[PDB]
Formats: sequence, C-alpha cells, structure tokens
Amino acid sequence: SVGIVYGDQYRQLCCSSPKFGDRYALVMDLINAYKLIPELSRVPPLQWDSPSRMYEAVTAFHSTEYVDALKKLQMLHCEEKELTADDELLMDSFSLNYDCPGFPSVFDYSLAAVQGSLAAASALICRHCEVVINWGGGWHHAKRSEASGFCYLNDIVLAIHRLVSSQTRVLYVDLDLHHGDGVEEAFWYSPRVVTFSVHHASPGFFPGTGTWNMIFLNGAGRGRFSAFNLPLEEGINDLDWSNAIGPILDSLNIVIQPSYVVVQCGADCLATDPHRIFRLTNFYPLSGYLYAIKKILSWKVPTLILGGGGYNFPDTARLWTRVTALTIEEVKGKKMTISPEIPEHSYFSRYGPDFELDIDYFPDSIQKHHRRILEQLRNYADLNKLIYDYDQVYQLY
Ligand SMILES: COc1ccc(Cn2ccc3ccc(C(=O)NO)cc32)cc1
Ligand SMILES: [K+]
Ligand SMILES: [K+]
Ligand SMILES: [Zn+2]
Repeated sequence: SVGIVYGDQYRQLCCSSPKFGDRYALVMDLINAYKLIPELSRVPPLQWDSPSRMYEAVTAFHSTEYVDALKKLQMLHCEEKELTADDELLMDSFSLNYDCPGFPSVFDYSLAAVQGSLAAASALICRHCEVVINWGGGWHHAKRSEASGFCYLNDIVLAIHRLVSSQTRVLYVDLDLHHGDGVEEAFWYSPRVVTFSVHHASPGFFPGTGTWNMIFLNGAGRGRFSAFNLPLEEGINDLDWSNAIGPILDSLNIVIQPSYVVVQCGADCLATDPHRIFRLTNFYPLSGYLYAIKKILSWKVPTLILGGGGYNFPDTARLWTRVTALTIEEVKGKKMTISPEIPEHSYFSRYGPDFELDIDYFPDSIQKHHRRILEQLRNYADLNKLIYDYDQVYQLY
C-alpha cells in the first residue's frame, strides 16, 4: 500500500513556522480536495514514552547540547522579554540566527518532521507500506550541532539511520534545488547509505557544496565513492534535467541494489519558484520530478517520499499532489484521474486567477559529469566488492 503522514496536532505544528506558513495545509487539502486520501493509508506521527526516549532518538545524530539549545530557544520565544547577551552567544554558536531564527514553537515544529519521518520509516520496515509520503518532512540541511537553510532537525538522517539499523543498504536521492549537504555529510564515512543529490551550484549560492572543490570530493574512509553529486547550470528544463539524472538513477539501482530508497523531493526546482533557477514543471501528458519518481518506483524497492524546499506554496501543492497521485497509481495499479481544474476547497482562492492544476509557465558539461559518475560508481562497486556488468551499466548512457 501507500502511506501518508498526517494528524491534527501534526498539521498544526507543520504550519506554525514563519517561513513555510500554511504550505503543509495547502498541500494536504489539495490532496484531499482531489479525493486522494481514501486511496491512502494514514501513517500517524511517532510519539515517545518519555522525554528521555525522545532525547535518545534525536541524539542518535544531533548533539545533546544542540538539542538543549534548540529547546531553550523555544522557551525564550514563548517569553516576552528579549534574549540576554549570553543567550545570543549560545544561539550563534549553533547558528540559531539569521535564516534560522527562533519562534514560539520552533522546537515542536522541528520535532514534528522527525516524528513523521520516523513513523514513515517504521511503516516501511514492518512492511505495512511499500511507499510512505511525508510532505511535512525533508530538512536535509540540518547538521549535528548546527541549524542551516531553515532546517533545525535532520529528519531524513534519522529516518535513514532507522532504516539501515533494521546487509541493509539505503539509496538517498535528493531532487531539491539545493545540495543536500547535511544528509551527505552524515553518511560521509558509510558505504551502506549511498547519497546522490542533483542541484544548482554556482558561486555564492547556498550552501556551496555538491560540486568541484578546493576536484570532486566523494566520501571518506570505507565511505569512499559513496556520495554522488550532479550540479547543473541555471535555466535547465524538464527534459534536459530528466536526461541528466535518468541514467544515474538507473545505474545506482542496478549496482547498489538498495533495500530502501529515500527521496527528498524539493519543489524549488519549479519554474515558478521565487528562485527562478530551474524550469521544471508539474506537467503530466513531462515533469522532471514525475519522470524521476516513476523511475524510482518502477524498481519495486520500498520507498520514502519526502518534501523539502518550495516557496511558492500553491505550486508546491500542485506538484506534490501529482506526485501523491502518481505514487498511488504506480503502486496499487489502479488509474488516477485528476481534474485539470482545481476543485473547490477552503484554500481554492490561493490557486487563482485561473485555478488550473498545471503551473502557469510556458517552455556536454553533463556528459563530462556522466563519465565522471560512471567511474565513481565503478570505484564504489570495486571498493565494496559488488558484482555488476560494467557494459550493461555503461549502455544506459
Ligand atoms: C528566491 O526566494 C527565496 C525564498 C526563500 C528562501 C529561503 N532560504 C534562504 C536561505 C536558504 C537555504 C536553503 C533553502 C532550501 O530550500 N533548502 O532546501 C532555502 C533558503 C530563499 C530565497
Ligand atoms: K538536491
Ligand atoms: K555515503
Ligand atoms: Zn531547497
């Protein structure tokens, strides 16, 4: 079956942040306006027996003094008085500032995504679901002791740690506009979790990693060759993108033969995202996102689908709805008919002025990247004594 994470307390908490506003509500309601929920299995957010239990789960990756800091920051914003100079210092050393500011529910908000992506992992492991979806999750920039890119808690890292600890190999696929640095960094020294991010990279653009470095870093220790990256120039469209990641996705599958696939499905590659970097759409005659998702799903490997970036909320909703519906069809087999027009629901007016499901947009370096990545794959396989037909993989290009 196919699972979605949601719940009343959960929705309220994914909607209390100053930067993502009510995106989670727009998304889950568009999913629900399209009569998609009955076809889906509700996966509830995980809860803990006690504070100590919550704490041990989060510090499987995040440092204790960082969890302390984030929780002190929520308390401080639930008070009216401002932060002491000493408290400012504490928060800065955890980068709890700038694009990672505090707000009254910041710890509860960060914890929720962890709660959802942990329940999603658990529903895959006990084989209740073949695929689970969590649009509240996907915060791939959070580091052990540092907030970054409005990510305070790395739900992905933790959902992944739970999968490998259930030989178990996980493929992480990161379709966001930004390089999934945190997730990549977390499994830098591990071969059982292969990471692969495709993204924009250019000077001064966040975060800075996922590209040629002062050549190409790709993992250390036994983790060597296990972190993959494809940085693209700006302006790329659906088909060029599709052709850029397609062979890489197929080859990672054949070579690695993953026990689980975790997909950060960040929506900021859309043409209508305020970033205006990539020209990806949500069209389904073809959307680069849909191509990739449907490819990943044809593999029949249990799969986690996560959110991430996306700062045009109605258009992120337009994509993630299509992804949801696609997943339902490629897993259960039954056809999903989606009206081209946005159905009436409480957020309908946000989708104006034309109320269409399609977003409103009109549509060499890569081969030197394909060749470099094929070599890296071969080195990965050789290091990890994996059997595979070199030619069969080579043909995919
Ligand atoms: C162009 O419009 C924008 C809207 C929101 C933001 C927010 N923002 C600032 C720094 C930063 C880093 C990473 C991400 C992200 O989506 N990671 O997945 C978002 C970020 C910037 C521009
Ligand atoms: K990415
Ligand atoms: K790795
Ligand atoms: Zn992003």
